[PDB]
Amino acid sequence: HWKTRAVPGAGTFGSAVAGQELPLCGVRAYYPPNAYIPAQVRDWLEFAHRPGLMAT
Amino acid sequence: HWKTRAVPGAGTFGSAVAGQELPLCGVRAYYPPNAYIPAQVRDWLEFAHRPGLMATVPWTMADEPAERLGIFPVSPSAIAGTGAPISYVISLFSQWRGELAAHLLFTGSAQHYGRLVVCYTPAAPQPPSTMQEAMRGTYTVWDVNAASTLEFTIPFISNSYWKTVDVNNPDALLSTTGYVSIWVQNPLVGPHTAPASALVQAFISAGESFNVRLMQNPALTSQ
Amino acid sequence: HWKTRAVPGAGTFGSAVAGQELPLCGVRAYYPPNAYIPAQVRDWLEFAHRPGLMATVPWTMADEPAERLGIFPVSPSAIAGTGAPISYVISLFSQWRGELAAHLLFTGSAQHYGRLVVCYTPAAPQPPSTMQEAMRGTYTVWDVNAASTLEFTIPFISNSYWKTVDVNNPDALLSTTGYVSIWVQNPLVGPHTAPASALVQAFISAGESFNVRLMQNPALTSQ
Amino acid sequence: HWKTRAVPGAGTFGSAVAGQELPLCGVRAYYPPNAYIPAQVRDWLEFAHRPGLMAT
Amino acid sequence: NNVTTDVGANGWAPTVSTGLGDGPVSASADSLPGRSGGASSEKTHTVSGSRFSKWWEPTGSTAPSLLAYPTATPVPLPNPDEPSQPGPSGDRTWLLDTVTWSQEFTRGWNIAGSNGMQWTGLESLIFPVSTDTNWTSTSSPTAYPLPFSFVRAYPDSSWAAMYNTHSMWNCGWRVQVTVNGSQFHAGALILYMVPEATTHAIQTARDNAGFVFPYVILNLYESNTATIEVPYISPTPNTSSGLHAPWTFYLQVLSPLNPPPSLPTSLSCSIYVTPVDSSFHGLRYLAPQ
Amino acid sequence: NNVTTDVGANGWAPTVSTGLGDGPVSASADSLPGRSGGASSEKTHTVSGSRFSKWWEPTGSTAPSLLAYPTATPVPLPNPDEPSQPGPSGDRTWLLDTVTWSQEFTRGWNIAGSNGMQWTGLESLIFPVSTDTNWTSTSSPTAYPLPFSFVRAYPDSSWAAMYNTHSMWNCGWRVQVTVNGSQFHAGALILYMVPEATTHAIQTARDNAGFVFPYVILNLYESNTATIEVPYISPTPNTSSGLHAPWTFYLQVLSPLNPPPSLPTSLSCSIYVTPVDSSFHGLRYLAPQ
Amino acid sequence: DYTGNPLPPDTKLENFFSFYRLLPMGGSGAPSLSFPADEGTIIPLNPINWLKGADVSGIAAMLSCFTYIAADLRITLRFSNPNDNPATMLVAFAPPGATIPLKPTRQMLSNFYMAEVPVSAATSTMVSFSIPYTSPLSAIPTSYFGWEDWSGTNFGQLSSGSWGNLMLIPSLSVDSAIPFDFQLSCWVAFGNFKAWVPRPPPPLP
Amino acid sequence: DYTGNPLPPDTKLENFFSFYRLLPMGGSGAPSLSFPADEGTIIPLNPINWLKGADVSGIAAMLSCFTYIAADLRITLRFSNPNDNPATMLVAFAPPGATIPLKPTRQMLSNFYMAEVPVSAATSTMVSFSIPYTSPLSAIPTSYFGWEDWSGTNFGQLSSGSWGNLMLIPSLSVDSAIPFDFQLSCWVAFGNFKAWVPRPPPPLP
Repeated sequence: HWKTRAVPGAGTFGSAVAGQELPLCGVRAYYPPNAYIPAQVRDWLEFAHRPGLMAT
Repeated sequence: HWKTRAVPGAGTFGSAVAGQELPLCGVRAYYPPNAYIPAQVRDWLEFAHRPGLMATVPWTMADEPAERLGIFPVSPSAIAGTGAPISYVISLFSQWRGELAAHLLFTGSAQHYGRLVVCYTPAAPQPPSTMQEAMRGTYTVWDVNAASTLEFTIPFISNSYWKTVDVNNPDALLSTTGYVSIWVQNPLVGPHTAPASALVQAFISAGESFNVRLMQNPALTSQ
Repeated sequence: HWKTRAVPGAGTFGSAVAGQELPLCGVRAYYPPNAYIPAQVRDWLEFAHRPGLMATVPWTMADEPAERLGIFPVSPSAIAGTGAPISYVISLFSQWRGELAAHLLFTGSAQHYGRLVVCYTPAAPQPPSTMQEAMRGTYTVWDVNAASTLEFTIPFISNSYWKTVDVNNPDALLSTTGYVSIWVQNPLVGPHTAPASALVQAFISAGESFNVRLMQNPALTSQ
Repeated sequence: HWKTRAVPGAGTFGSAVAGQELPLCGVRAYYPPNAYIPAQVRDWLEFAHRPGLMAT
Repeated sequence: NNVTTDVGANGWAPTVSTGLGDGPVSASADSLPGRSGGASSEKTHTVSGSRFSKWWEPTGSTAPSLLAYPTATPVPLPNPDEPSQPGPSGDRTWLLDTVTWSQEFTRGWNIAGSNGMQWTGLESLIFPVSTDTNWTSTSSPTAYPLPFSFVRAYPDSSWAAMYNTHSMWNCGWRVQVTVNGSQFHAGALILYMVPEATTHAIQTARDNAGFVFPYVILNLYESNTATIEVPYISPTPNTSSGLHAPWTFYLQVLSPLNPPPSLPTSLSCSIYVTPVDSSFHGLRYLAPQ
Repeated sequence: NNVTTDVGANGWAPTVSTGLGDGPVSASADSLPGRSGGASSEKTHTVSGSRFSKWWEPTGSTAPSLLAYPTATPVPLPNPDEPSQPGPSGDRTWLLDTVTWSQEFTRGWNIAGSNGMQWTGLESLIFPVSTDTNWTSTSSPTAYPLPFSFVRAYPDSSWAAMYNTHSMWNCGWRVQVTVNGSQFHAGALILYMVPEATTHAIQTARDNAGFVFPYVILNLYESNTATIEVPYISPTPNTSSGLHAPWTFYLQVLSPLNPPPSLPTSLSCSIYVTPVDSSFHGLRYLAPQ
Repeated sequence: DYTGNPLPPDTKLENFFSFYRLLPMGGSGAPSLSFPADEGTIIPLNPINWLKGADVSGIAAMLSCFTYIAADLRITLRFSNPNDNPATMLVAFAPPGATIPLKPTRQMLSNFYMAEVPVSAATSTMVSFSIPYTSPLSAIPTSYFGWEDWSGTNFGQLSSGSWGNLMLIPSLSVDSAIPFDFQLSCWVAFGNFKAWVPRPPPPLP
Repeated sequence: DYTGNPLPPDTKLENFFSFYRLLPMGGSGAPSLSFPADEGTIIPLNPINWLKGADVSGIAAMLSCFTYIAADLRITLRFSNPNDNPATMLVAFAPPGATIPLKPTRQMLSNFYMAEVPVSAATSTMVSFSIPYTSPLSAIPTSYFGWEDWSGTNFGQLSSGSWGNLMLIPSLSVDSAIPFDFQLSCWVAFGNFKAWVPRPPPPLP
């Protein structure tokens, strides 16, 4: 067996921490084709590039 | 699954232990450019290399030969409480070694003449009482009218490799290296209507072999 | 994350278990040079190789032939309580083996003459009662007027590979190897006005094949 | 530090499970020579091959 | 060893930051394009060498006279505008102030004249700093905050002209003081350049450890003048005008003036100031200090 | 195997000391430059072969007669000063003391004369050791502490001259004793050299296990003299003068003197002392022991 | 070669400041801070706020030897729980320059990078955090001669010149009749510690 | 070749002293030491202090067979808690030669290399520590014939000749009406054990 020791902060949930999730679905899922949908956004700055009225 | 077993000391916080922190910030940060800022320090010994006044020793024309003007032991009772930058670095740590650079700046007049002998005597049960007894150690007879400052090296004539910085036991074998003292060799002389006194500013800083290790609680609880 | 499961014995402290310690000192230490110190010991058997007095056996001119001067069993009841350095190393451990080197130093006069037969008999239910019965084992007739000390080897004529160091059961098959005894072969003689007695100092130390293993609580609770 | 999670059955003792023991003897032992002892058995079927009376 | 902690070391790609184990997170150097500024003396500012698709698009003193710190390396600036430089009309040695040095002054006595300001760190500075109550006090002034004291001394200089017209500036500073005493005079002054002068920093500059700061000593035994120069410092590459004093000058007494008998009990001092390599960014309307 | 513990083994770089797992920390050998000293006999001291940037800069006895331990290797010294050596005037065989050995003395009886000191470990030593109350006692003296007894016996020797003038010293020691008995005499003495003599150490030297310490036996059966020599020992490379006794000599009785009838009931003994390869560091004023 | 004698560490600011030291709590430089279980507390990660505040040996006193500093903050919090029931602490990281909410709620703190620490009953629980250098300034100043805002209301402060603010909210599953207060203790360490423009050490006795 | 029979270990001082043994507590060589929960205690890591102190089998008795020793200390502490509430122990390492504070406080002990051990209720908790050879001497002497200081006040002692001192401070989240005392038990082991100048073994019955 390995020997171990817990550092301070055991059982703590972090929004920025990865690898906390356990599988709640057993089988490998396959999403239906979605390449027909246009206007795919990937960045918040693209919203900022769109025009927006500020003062009349 | 792996099998495991906890060793004694679970959930213990250590100042010297690494890998305890968990990320409290998700994104990768980028610090703004800081290469325009000069005077970047990286070591505590650089503070010790900077000059630091320790004693303002006066010197008058009335002072006769073999007159003591100052004396201090080279122990954590003195070297750690001078007020110089080096004294602060010494008090942070528990052990020190290497040479100490003393600088006696003569702030008198350009018309004054005389000599002050600076003596360094290694460790002994009793400090030197007279000038000639102090001149039996490593000394330098300094003529004040030459260059402004005297470059007196305090050699590390020590019993062990390291000296302890313990203010409670300064006179220990593994703590003090000896005494450094200033005596009047030739009386201060100068023309009439010249100042009858002349101050000598004593600076102390770290030599090129000066080191310190084993950090301790600063401030100290002293006395 | 890894999956884990604790085996029986969590949080248990073991003297023989490694990797339990956590760092209570942050910085890397450098020990001062220590190559100037001589007599560096690395093994417990080196203590056993040093001489150690076990019995001060007297010998007078009045002692007749076939007179017993001393006898001791080669068992943890005796070999572990002689006061010699080897006896301390034996008591630390539970098993021993190999040869034992005995040294009988004749501290008499240079005018004395005579013989003392040193006998080693292997294990038996009863010790030897007479000189001739003891001389049926491994013996050496030692003439005292030659070299000062006699080099008597106690051979490891043993039943098993190791002998147990148990003071509660010294006469066991797996504990004792036998008896070693000193008898007067030829009576002590010398000129008139010479000393009527002569002391023989019996030393004991480890042979070149002597070993010990399996550490036990020292001191012992004996008796 | 590693992240971990205990599966059901923590602290359970198994006769068929390996790697449960911790060292209760520090030094490396050396057993005395035993090649002089004959009739070394290694299998339970060797007992079964020996004769055995069943009915008179 | 490599102490028992973990300074970095760092990681990447999934080494020191994965879903199985973690060490302490570290920030990387931001590689930016822009005009090279920040570090004075070595300005030489020039051009440098969107990256995402859209959804709608297809020993010491008074030995020599050198800079207290060595000049650092330039950095790319965040602003794109080209700076305005006063040149020789601005970067020059100005007579900052003339002050008296009497023998009554003791160890650690800060000396300043009419153009100086009383600043021990405890004074309540009424905004803006140009308010007269800041410069006129019941006691004698002590410091020379740069550029506040320099701009007040010469409000019509080309340096102050751009200073009141640009939001940010960048330059080094050189201070020199001339004190003429005869060969029969004795005493020593210290020329301190204190960065970000505050209550604790100014009082430690009076004390024994003050020689950690940039310093030169004006010892009457050998010298009649002493010069000291410092490069630019700040938390930002360019300092905000009228709202930040990176450097402050302090002329304090180490050894009290010891004049010969039957002579005056005070000597006159002349303090000079020199801005080194000046650039000004962000031109707009006139807003004085 | 490799026992079940972990002696070291050690680690580095991030092997046995990382942010994922730890073993026991170990100290490394300090590689120092300096003058080669510490180990006596092999002195031959000579020169050896800042490293950070600043912010402001750009069987046994009485068989033969050999050393009780073999001489060890030299080490670099922390102090830079060149040592002062007494030479043949210092390193020589001195008559330490003359003492009587009577038959009344039993097993483990420590013998010492006028120059010796009563030291069983229980005596309250008044500082400094040169105080007369330490050497004069109600009972007979027992030990010869080195160099305390040697310096007291000859206070005017060149060895003692430097000893009272230097803060630290370094040398080995050789002790010899001559006891002449006729062929009709019997008895045995043991010449012990006890390191760091304290209450428990001195009493165990009287007992059976004392032969772990350096020893030679002076058996009247064959010998009239016995010599023993020991190299230098200490927790530091150089021993502090007047405040530390590394070695102490003990001449005790193994077999009580057994003289022939009608002859004297005691024999005279002459104890000699020899400092081997002496060096003295740190010259200053005269401070005796 | 070197030889070497590789000058021992402990002299290097990268190594010296990697170790943890007790952070003085804002106000008087107290070793602990007491906050009620009803609202919680907000502890700023600002050097200037830590060196109110000329101490003696306090880590603040060591940081006051440098004008500007830039490092990756390591912080360990300790929540002392007085009552007999277990609790849970919600620690969220407000970046330097972010708007700090007036009433810290569970929903709003969840949008920041937060952590949910289980606190044990009748004892203190410890947890360690790592925050990189997120300040918009090039280097965080320990001392500042000027005003934070153009109006000149706050003198000698830079709220953005910090590692940010840590917002705390206690949570209880059981209902207690008497409102109790938590005790907070902080330790701080620094990774990749860089310092500029040295300052004189603080005085002592 | 060897053959070999590779002489069993247990004879080697590097192996023999790697195992843990119960350290005698300073004073009478007691197996345990009792200290109040109000101030704590300071346990010196000094051989001479351990061998006050001629014992029988005590690890001290084994160390008294050598004049000088040099090794990396391994120490395991046990804190026996009598009362019904959990606690936390603050163990800090004072290096050999360091000034030991008169009143041990949480703030001052945090500047040394410290550890914060959670202690369970109504039972003892164990924790193991590793300290390298930090003594300024070349080798730590078990016996010493001389004076520690030039004044000659302390005979037969060298405070620096040790692995240092361990400073303990108990901490409680709950308030107890009756002041109670902790019981302390120590185990010690040695890494890279080196010994010089052998000494005779201690006597027995």
